[PDB]
Amino acid sequence: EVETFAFQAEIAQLMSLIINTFYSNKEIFLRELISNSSDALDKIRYESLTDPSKLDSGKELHINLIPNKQDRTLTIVDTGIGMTKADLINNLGTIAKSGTKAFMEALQAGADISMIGQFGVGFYSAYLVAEKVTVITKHNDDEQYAWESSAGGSFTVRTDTGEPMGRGTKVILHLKEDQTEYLEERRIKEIVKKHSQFIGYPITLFVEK
Ligand SMILES: NC(=O)CCCSc1nc(N)nc(-c2c(Cl)cc3c4c(cccc24)COC3)n1
Repeated sequence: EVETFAFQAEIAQLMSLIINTFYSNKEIFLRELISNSSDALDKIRYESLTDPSKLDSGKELHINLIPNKQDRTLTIVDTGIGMTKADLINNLGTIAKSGTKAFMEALQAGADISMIGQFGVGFYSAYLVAEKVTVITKHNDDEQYAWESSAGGSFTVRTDTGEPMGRGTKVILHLKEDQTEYLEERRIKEIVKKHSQFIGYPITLFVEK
């Protein structure tokens, strides 16, 4: 069963701005997804202090970067808190706690797209480089779910079976044809060193077979 939803109007507008604005400094998408993964790891770390059983789904707190040249995908995986089905729809489909409104106003008043992470919507910078984004997530309180969107104002949610994660979130970027530099080991290393060198969890860059 696949459920299809419309993004809240302002999120669709935000996504269109990211896709259509001429803006060359696209590499910042990676810092933004790593920062979200770091935040999700801080959350599970904190919850586990009072309830150690929340780590029964995995004690390791880390971030993995997985390029795949054959599939033309870059995946950012974390063992963070993850999202229930309700969290997934709310967080990715609506303004929720984000600064979506402030960001679009800021862009009209001198801000630039690299400042997206100051507004709680850094995830959407994935659309600078990806034609489609799939988000696989597993929270201790729910089953595993797959969210997906190629923009256009809609997204889908379905249960995800056959490749269960212990806990966390996997953001799969189906790269645009002209954005394959983000699959190169040297490029990813350069971006991590430039923008994510102080993250408080191990970031492992996988090698291709
Ligand atoms: N940090 C927390 O309090 C837990 C948030 C849920 S777990 C999580 N993990 C990662 N890697 N990413 C997200 C995540 C995604 Cl995928 C996408 C969006 C998010 C937004 C805010 C916070 C987290 C996210 C708003 O913009 C959309 N959420």
